[PDB]
Amino acid sequence: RSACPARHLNNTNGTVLKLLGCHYFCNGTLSTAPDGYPCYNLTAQQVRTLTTYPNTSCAVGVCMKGTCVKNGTMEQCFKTP
Amino acid sequence: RECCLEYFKGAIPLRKLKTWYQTSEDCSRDAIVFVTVQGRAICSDPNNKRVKNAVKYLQSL
Repeated sequence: RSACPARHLNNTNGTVLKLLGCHYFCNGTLSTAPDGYPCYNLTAQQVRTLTTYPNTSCAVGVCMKGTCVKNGTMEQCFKTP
Repeated sequence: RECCLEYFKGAIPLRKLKTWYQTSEDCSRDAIVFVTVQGRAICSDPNNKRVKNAVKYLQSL
């Protein structure tokens, strides 16, 4: 089970929805995002302080072999409720 | 809201289907999600004719 819809993080700048990290749960099992998938690379503290309000500057990246490789870009991200 | 990362490459469970919907345009991938009787959501390629026929069957009930 890996072809299920996954929770993503929202942004304020009108761009593509992105995954927190490069993994996601379906049916209780963890699956890996595909290579090239857009993701956020958050620090531990950012994950802990993430809310449904923009309050955090998230490093954008692309998934590569299960890691969120930063592309140098930053955007405000926050939980969809 | 939620987005699909992979398409279900197998046969669609027509008779277990309850409903279907379309993911947001803001998702990286276009997808049709099927929702089964027992709550499982299945991402599906909207260009696959099998997927389209499943939606047609379900909506015509």
